[PDB]
Amino acid sequence: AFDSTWKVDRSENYDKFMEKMGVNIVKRKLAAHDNLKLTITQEGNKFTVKESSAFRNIEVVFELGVTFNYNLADGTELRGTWSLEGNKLIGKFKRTDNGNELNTVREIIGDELVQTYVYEGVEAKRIFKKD
Ligand SMILES: O=C(c1ccccc1)c1ccc2n1CC[C@H]2C(=O)O
Repeated sequence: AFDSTWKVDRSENYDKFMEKMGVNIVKRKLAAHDNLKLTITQEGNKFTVKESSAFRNIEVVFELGVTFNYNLADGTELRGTWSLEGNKLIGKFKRTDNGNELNTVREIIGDELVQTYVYEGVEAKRIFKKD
């Protein structure tokens, strides 16, 4: 049951990614965790991501077996991949600065989701909740 409206509750080391990856604050303001909306619209071998925020907006399509894209000179650029194994999804990114590796594993911890991301020395976790 991935396809649905997802609203992040709490986060851990999220700021960590903002520094090591150099993620802007203006965009991170609501994307940090407090006011971040992560939408899931699984479509075939690709999942649509609709992000909702106060004034800012974000979105990124996903495809099992394809690279991630988040190039933003205004904030940061991260390119990786995304794949799902059974009931678990493992996304990834890579910084253009020096091709830094970034890993993310989202598991279904019952009625909630426990996210764990890592990026060269920077590992950030994130507990999820639904609207
Ligand atoms: O959606 C983003 C984003 C990243 C860079 C620029 C613009 C948006 C995001 C925030 C936080 C995170 N992402 C991607 C997965 C997770 C992480 O990095 O670990």
